[PDB]
Amino acid sequence: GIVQQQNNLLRAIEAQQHLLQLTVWGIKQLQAGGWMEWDREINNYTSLAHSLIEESQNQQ
Amino acid sequence: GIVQQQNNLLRAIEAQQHLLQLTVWGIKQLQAGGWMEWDREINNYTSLAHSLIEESQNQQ
Amino acid sequence: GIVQQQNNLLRAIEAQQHLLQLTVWGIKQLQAGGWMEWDREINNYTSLAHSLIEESQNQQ
Repeated sequence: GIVQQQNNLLRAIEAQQHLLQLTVWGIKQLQAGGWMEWDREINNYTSLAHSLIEESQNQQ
Repeated sequence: GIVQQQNNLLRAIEAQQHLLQLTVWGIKQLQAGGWMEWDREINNYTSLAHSLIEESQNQQ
Repeated sequence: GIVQQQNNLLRAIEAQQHLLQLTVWGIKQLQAGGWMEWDREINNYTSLAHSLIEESQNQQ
């Protein structure tokens, strides 16, 4: 029921986290100074998302 | 239980929304005409996602 | 209740999947050899996410 649904949703979020990591990687490749804040934010939100994912995986 | 799980999932989606905003911003920086439709779609889906997030936050 | 919440979460994920597709498209436009693995991973995780979304839509 709802449990199977939540597992489905978490897996979708996990797959999208991989896509996000890939697009971030691609953008870094294209920018080749000035991107320091961008890097900082990307790192922080990526770590935040990761922690939430791991917490959900353990919870489920 | 499932309630705590849904809160976890929403937070993960919120963190990923920030990452999406950042990658969009990065791409716009790199493209410097022809991106009018891309801009339109990005704006529409970003607003759509935002509205869904806000609705979920209020609901939870 | 939780059911309406899960529907909200799925829709948010669906909107974010569109944004991901758009940023991927934008990056491909900017890279114009060497991106073969990137392309492979993007395709695989995009298909994975799609399958999870479709499964959730049918389930909900």
